[PDB]
Amino acid sequence: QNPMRDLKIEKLVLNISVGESGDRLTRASKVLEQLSGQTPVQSKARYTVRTFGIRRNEKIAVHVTVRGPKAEEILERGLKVKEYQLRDRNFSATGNFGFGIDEHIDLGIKYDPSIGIFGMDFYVVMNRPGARVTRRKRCKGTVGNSHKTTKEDTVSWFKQKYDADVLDK
Amino acid sequence: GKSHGYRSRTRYMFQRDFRKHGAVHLSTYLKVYKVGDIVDIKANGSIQKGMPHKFYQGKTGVVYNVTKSSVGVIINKMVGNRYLEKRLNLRVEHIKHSKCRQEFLERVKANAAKRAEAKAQGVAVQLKRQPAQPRESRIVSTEGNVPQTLAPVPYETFI
Amino acid sequence: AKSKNHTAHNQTRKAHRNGIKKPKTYKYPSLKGVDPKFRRNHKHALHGTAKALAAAKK
Amino acid sequence: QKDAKSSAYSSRFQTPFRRRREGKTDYYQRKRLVTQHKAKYNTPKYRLVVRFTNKDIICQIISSTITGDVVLAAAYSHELPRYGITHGLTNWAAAYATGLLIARRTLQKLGLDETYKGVEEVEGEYELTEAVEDGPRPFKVFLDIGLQRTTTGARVFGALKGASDGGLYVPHSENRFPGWDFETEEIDPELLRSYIFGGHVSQYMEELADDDEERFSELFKGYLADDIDADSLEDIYTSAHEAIRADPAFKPTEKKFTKEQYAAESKKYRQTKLSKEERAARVAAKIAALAGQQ
Amino acid sequence: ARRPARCYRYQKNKPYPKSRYNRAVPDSKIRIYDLGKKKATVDEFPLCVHLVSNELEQLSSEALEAARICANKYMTTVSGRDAFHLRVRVHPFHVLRINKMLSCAGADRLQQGMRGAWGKPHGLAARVDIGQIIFSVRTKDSNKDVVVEGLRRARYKFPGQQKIILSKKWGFTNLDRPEYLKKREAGEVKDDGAFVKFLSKKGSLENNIREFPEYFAA
RNA sequence: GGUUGCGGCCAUAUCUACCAGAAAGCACCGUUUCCCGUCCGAUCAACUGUAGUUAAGCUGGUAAGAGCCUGACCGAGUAGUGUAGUGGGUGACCAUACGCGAAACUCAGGUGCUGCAAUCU
RNA sequence: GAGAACAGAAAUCUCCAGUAGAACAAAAGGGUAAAAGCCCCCUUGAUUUUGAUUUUCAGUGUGAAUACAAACCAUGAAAGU
RNA sequence: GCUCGUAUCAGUUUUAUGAGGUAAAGCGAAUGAUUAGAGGUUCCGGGGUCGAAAUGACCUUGACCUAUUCUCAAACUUUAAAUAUGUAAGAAGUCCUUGUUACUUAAUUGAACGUGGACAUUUGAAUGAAGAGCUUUUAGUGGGCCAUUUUUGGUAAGCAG
Repeated sequence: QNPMRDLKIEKLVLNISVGESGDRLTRASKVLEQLSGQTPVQSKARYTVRTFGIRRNEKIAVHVTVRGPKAEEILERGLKVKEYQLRDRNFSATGNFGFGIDEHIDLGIKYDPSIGIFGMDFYVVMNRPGARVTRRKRCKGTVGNSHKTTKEDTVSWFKQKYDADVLDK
Repeated sequence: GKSHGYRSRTRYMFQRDFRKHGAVHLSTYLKVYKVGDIVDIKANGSIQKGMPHKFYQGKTGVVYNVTKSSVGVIINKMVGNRYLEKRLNLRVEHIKHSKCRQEFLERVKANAAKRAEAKAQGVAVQLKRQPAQPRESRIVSTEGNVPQTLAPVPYETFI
Repeated sequence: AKSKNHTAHNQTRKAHRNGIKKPKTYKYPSLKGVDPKFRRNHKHALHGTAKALAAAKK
Repeated sequence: QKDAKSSAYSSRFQTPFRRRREGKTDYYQRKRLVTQHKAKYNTPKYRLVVRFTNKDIICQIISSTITGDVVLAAAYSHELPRYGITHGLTNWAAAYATGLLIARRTLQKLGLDETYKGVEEVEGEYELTEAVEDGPRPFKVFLDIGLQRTTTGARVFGALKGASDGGLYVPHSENRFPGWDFETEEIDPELLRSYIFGGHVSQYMEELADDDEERFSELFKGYLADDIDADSLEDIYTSAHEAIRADPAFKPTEKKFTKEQYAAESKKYRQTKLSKEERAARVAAKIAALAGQQ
Repeated sequence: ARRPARCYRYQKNKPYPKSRYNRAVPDSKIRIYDLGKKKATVDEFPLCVHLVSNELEQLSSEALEAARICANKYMTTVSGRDAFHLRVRVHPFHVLRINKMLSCAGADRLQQGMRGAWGKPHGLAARVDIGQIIFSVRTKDSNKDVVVEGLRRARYKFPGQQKIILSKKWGFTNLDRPEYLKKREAGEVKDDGAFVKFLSKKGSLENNIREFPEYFAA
């Protein structure tokens, strides 16, 4: 019996991690806003490391989280670029997944010479109705193992929708 | 050189407890204290305001004053060859009712009831307490209790 | 020329010579250090009860 | 070693309080809500607890004792159909109505009903319960929100407003009320009054009727069935206010059954624990079958 | 050029381990504590003989190493390297101190005497009790006299009085010979690498049947 | 007896992995004009109660379960210790006398009790 | 721990565990989880008057601190602080 | 000397009730040390093979796991004594339409202090009490040393603490 424990898309996070801040970060924010219909947020560094050439609180990345039909549309637009060949490596043990793309023009964005070529990372968070139990304020809980999203059922859901395919490796 | 601070050598004294850390339960706040109440002092290491000194930790005193969030305690402290009266302003988290006085009040009521029964009948109620008396004569039988003879055991290494 | 630093030797004997008798306890302890709002109240209430007792049995 | 909860971990684990584990109560706020001035020796400290489940509002007046909290008088939203509020039992206006009901009930219980009549002609204006010459002070209660989020235009403050216009002196500020503008520190009694009487629902009714009829059929179906309109829900809210003030006596239900019958049926249905002898028997059966290979 | 052991024989100070406060102490002289066939199964070496201390004192790391080397060499030379298992059951953790300065005649001019006499670490010792095991050898019963002879040889390297007692236990286990034998004829014991595991009457039956197959698979 | 709000004691209450839950309640759930906060109506805010429940939460059962709790006249009167001797011993230490007296391979049992208000084939 | 595209054991990291193994100016010890930690909004109680009290103590001083009174304020929806 | 005259006492026990973190114990309990022994994808120290190529293949420390007790801690601890230690065992005490108040309460509800009432030959454990409460004033002293015991530094000392 599966009344409402069916998989559903919680959120899609589009993340572009620039090397630095400034014009490049502004360009990435502009492209993310144009793609997602909403402003993104800039992620500063968690710590500094001289060997990696970054400073603490330097606005390294930019990211946006979308939900619902917009998340579905962006997911299929990125899967068009990927040509629907993912992997069990690409899928996670918690049921979520994601994939990285380059040359965001393939998503359908009109090229502008200023913006240039920015890559990005989609990460889709799979779930089913009831995550409010673990995300609400009063009476916090944890879902049961029956209700937990997993590798097998998330790959089954992904390869059932759009009948996509996954590699053994 | 030498250190004698306010919380000197209180490392284990104010240590909270094992698996009793954190927020304190609300009965300590709901308890009320009146002037003349007898209170035990045991500092809560978690609450740092109105904390008693390590000398008064474990001391029993009498309430002389009551304020918004605390209480005044009278403690007799031995200074040299006499006792001096010390007045503390301790919080209810460090204060707790003493049960010796409660037991004595219960005994007072029990003596009142026994005296009322004596006024009723006159059967030598004998209010005063007595120490453990020597045991009276008794007879011990051996039905299914025949004495079992014991002997000192020989030495063995056992290791 | 070093000397003895500290000792509590003989101190308890000295204290117990004429020593450690308890402090003298009183009915009506001092109200010093007691809440002054309460003390204002107590002044007014004691005034009132003395007046009532005088009126009842002059 | 991801799922590594060792015996030492479980042994040194200190569980929170039961209500903290259940995520029901905030003890940091509860301590300040229930801790009394020690020179106010035993005088109870009363909290107007307001809780918002789905399709129900619970409003209680509780004081705290050692053995547990003690309820003075409680008003639930599910008894508002008795006064004439059948639809929208959780909305802002229902919260105001049930707060008014609990205020009236508590005043009647304490004998403070004729005095401190409250506010009968409400306007959405912020007012305090004035001191009465040579008369008992108003019953004082402090709002208890628990884990609910204090924010502008919340039904917890709706129930607070209900109680304050009921007559309970519940200390509050007007800046969490709907109609408050952050830019100008001035309340909007007109917008507050519309929220009091269901204007935020009547205007939604009108907008839905004039722009999307399918949503009007999908929701507001009960309103359609009982023929309530954007002019009439204000009427029913005023009528409910009047009935609440008229009779807050809290007549309860007949339960249709007997507590013993309830206990019998639920006990018969409920699962039962095994005895220790039969537990040992189950272990022995497992030993003889699974371990022994017959 | 080390101080005689008579200076550090007795347990005079509180335990003084190497810690965040010593943080500079010499290495222990003894680093090997198991010798012989240490991989042998519990059934293989049924007899246990203990070199026990009759005195509350301190055993130096130097003395422990010397006694271990002597007993190990004797066991090897008279019965072979795989006919026994020797275990040192005392680890030298107490750190001995010394106040040593530059050595010269007429040093009283700059010695400072007993001012600031706190010592620096210069040794390690094992703090043993009365009845505390110093050495334990497990072997076959045919090797009893050889093992007691080797422990007697090792005894000369220690200060104080030591006894040699043949344990009633089976090898290095906590069960005497008959109780171990009974638990072994039952399925209660399972041979781990060198030591043994016991089947508790408590626990999950699923794990008790995953492990210990023979006890239930009768 | 189930359930809810508010609790008291704060694991006998916690943690794992299964199973069950009638009715009511609780919850997930549906929506975005208005009060309201974020990239995100997913938290939080509001509106409706109409479209399904063991799917979760929740509750209760199951486990020679981990923990935790209470006892034991199998361990242990052991370790330690107050007091005593012109006791033993080179000493290290130990024994005796009059008293007090401690974890766990252990073993047994247990796995929330309850206060106030409200509702329930 | 399972994770993205350059990208790597140590950027960007979505979930799952997570009794604090982090952080709290500094030494160490105590203390702290819907906080005492990290963010955000407001702010000047680091204010006034004078007393009482604890520690060191001679129950002298100094230093530090504790609970009130009478004010004036900040913060919060409020209890409160 | 003063005020009194057997008690507003006690280097003691008992009963009741607190506080402690030392001795002991513990380390298949946290921290920190610490010895050994099965099986683990070499993208995850360093060493050879089917051969132009690596997940169809083995051994060497153990990085990282498996709960197996070898041994420990003045500045480690769940537990936890003995001795020592706070308080109480009454007449200034225990129970009642009450009386006062500007404090407190929603409220004659509370808080404090009381008037009026019920408590006797046992007035609320033991033992003792060659009198109990001290008031003033002043001497000398302010190098100490030695036991059984607990103990720090030191190899130790008729050493130092």
